[PDB]
Amino acid sequence: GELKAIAQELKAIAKELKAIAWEEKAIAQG
Amino acid sequence: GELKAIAQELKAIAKELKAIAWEE
Amino acid sequence: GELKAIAQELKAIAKELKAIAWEEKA
Amino acid sequence: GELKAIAQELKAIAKELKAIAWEEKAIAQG
Amino acid sequence: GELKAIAQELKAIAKELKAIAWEEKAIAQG
Amino acid sequence: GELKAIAQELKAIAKELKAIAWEEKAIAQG
Repeated sequence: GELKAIAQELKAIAKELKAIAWEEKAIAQG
Repeated sequence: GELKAIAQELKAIAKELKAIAWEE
Repeated sequence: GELKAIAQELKAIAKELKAIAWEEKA
Repeated sequence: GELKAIAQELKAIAKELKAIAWEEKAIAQG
Repeated sequence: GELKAIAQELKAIAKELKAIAWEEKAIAQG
Repeated sequence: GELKAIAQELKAIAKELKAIAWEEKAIAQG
């Protein structure tokens, strides 16, 4: 169903945001 | 239906965040 | 309907993220 | 009720992303 | 209800994006 | 239920945005 599809996209979005934070952390260090 | 439309916009959102994560 | 309104705001959000992603960096 | 409240928060989110885009544009142009 | 919980998380999300816009502004002006 | 799952992913998204705001702050300050 579509509510499950929505939850799955939000999970993917959280994962991408986590990756963005991790990359920014490297920039902040350097 | 609108729930499908919502899921499709979230997919577009994930795609652009994936580009942001990747770049630079 | 409010579901349509939600879909329309998410479309606007995708569009702003597309602009953010694809603005050429200095 | 709550679906309207959700729509209103998404509008606020779009507005903040527009501000982010505007400031990144300024970073790019400095 | 969970719809209220969703609205409350979107409010938190808007608040974090406002913080991000302010920090991009600091980068632009810094 | 899936509405709860959606709320939980939005909570994760708020947390990652908080991390991004922190890292942008770190970039702004060197």
